[PDB]
Amino acid sequence: TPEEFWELLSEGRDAVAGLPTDRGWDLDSLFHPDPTRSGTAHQRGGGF
Amino acid sequence: RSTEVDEVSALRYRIEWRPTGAGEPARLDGTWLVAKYAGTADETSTAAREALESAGARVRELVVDARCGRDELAERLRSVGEVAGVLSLLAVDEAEPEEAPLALASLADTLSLVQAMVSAELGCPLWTVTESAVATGPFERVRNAAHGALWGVGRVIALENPAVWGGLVDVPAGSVAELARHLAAVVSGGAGEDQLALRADGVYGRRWVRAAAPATDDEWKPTGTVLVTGGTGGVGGQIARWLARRGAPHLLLVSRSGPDADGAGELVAELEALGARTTVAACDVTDRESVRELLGGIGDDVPLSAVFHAAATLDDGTVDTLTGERIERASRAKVLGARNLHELTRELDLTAFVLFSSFASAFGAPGLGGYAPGNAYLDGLAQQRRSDGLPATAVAWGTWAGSGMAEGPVADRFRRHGVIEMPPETACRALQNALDRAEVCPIVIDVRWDRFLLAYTAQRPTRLFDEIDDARR
Repeated sequence: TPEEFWELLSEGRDAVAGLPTDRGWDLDSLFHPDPTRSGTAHQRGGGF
Repeated sequence: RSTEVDEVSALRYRIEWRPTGAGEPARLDGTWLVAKYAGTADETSTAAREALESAGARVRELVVDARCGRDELAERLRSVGEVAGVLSLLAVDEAEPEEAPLALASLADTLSLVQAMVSAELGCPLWTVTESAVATGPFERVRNAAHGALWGVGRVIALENPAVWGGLVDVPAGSVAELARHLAAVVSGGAGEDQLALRADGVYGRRWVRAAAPATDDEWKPTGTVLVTGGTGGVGGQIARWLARRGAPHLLLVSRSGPDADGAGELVAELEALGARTTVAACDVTDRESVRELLGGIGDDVPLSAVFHAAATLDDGTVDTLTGERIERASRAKVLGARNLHELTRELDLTAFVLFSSFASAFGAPGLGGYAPGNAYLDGLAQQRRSDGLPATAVAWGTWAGSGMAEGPVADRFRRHGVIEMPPETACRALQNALDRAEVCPIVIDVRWDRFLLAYTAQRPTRLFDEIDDARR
């Protein structure tokens, strides 16, 4: 609700935790620490 | 485009976390206890006492000396009264011990408390709290690996005395306000969840999933030598023939004493007939100087990749008083060997630590309690090594048809229900697929769930095997 949005803005808090584990993602081969391999993301986090 | 991977895809499983709800936290009644150590000095204890007193509970504080004893703690416990909850805050501010990776006071001290408490037959469900040792995903820094050992034995404890050992939590270090959010819900939870993975958002109870195999057109070449723990004794032996089928030029599988007791003339001659210029570690891996000399004694020639953690040593430990020192003595080969390889291979060129382990680490094994801490330490090491190169690996390799210490009473006990023996060539094929994909949790085992659920349930309910379609019916 917008009230919670304003409360978060006033208190100065971020809403970034990690990745979702419900939508059946592989989550595992998504980042081979070499950037240029196929199927390798770069974000170890986000807001979902 | 393929139809013969069935058996390879049959023995493919994985561990992961899934967000769940909560029970019905109404009111805790009793004389709840807390005991970290003699040091105490933790504001988390104050927050826990505040929450427990808010939830109608009498809070009492106890102090314990590092390896204080085995029975005096029971003597003071029996003089207090009846309790139904203990907060073991002893895992705070002690991330990883010194040079000895298993000489942690928390582990052995907790075993002493549980032994004294069953001796006193008090009946309270133990509730332990650890720091960040379990990762909700591969995108996290596992702060240390020793704490995971607490989990490895812990599940087995749940089988030994189901009336106690309520469960564990995660509660990442710093910003302890999470322990002031629910706390009472977790301990006083009617859902019976025990593998709690508390984090910044809700709860993340542990679950077991199938590992579907998306086969890809890639290739891993074992050029030169390969790192596999165990050398030629047992598990390594057949493994040594696998690369013989592959045709690797060299090998340096690490063994306890090499030609002294491993390999022998028949295997040596057969391997040299198949593939020449192959070696096995003749020196003990526990000594750092021995590993340095072995690495300096090589002819350089060829690097490798895909570090492996199959198995190194088998040293009993079914059920006993279970002191902490004997576990370290048993694991002193394998854990310090892995530590030495990790220390000495950082500056070389490889990919990552593609771990293997025994199947006893996955879930609670009543007869292999002492085997779990080494596998848990290996898992923590692999998760830490993920930081550079290639992702981690959590293989939980089972039992061989032709070898393995767990072939007597162990295989007799779980061969009548669930698990059976497994051929070696299937293991080679599954391992080739695993290295082709390089997953982080390739549990490799075959089990018959129809009797396995009945055997595992017995008297303790569990919400673990709820993601297997066959387990539902």
